[PDB]
Amino acid sequence: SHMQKDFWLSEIGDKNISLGYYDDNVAIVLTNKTDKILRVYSYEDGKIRKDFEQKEIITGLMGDKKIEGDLKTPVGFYELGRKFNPGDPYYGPFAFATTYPNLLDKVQGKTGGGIWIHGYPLDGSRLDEFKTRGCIALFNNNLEKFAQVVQDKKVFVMTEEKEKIRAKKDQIASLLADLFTWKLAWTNSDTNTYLSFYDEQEFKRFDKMKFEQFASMKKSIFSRKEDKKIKFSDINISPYPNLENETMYRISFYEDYYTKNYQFRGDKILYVKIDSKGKMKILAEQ
Repeated sequence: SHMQKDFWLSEIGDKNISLGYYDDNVAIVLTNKTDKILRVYSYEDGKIRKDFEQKEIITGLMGDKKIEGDLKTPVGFYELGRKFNPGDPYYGPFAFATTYPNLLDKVQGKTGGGIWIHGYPLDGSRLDEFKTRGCIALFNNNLEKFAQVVQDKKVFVMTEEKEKIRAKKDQIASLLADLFTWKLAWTNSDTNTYLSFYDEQEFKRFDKMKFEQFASMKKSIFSRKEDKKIKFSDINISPYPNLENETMYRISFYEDYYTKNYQFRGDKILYVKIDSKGKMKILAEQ
């Protein structure tokens, strides 16, 4: 059933999956770089609630971030770390670090870091789009409320450039069916089906291997024809804003496997697009 889109459509039902479909409760920090609005939404079993909002925020520069020093705020889907104290009053009372660069950023060769949500200089110095070095600044008098809303939660960061990016039920359902079809192909050492879920042109890796060599490597590995038992859990699927006019999603999950002497849980992440035929194509894989 898990390989059928309509099974997932039934599971999703009337849930609000516009900011993603999550196995458990999460918060989503949604920033739009054109609107200069940051909102925090809680997701509870498909019910969305707006818990925080500030308008007239300061972000970094427009455009897709590429390198250390370009001053741009990254567009995409990230995670937020716990409140911390920079120890420099320039950042306001405290800060929260986003995970820029993520795996997709890295395999695309992007550089930089230090993309945080923080406040304003305690001495009153003004901020502008050039001074945050890509960080997102909220007024200090709103940061206590922001901190309370994100405290002790699993918190994601969704940053749009201009267009409003929302997940669609049909896309989440089709991707979940593709995910479990890809899982079955790996389980059965079915090289051809497995490889059909990778973008022959755009899939990128740390080791810079091209698709032809990746295909032959996987066929070699799969030739062991090992009997495998694998379970996915804690699946989170999220829409992925981008400036390439692609329908992209992030899929994260735990990979579980029992061994006669150990049960292993490992974190998996796929960054994917939906191709013109409606099929998942993996662009980066942990």
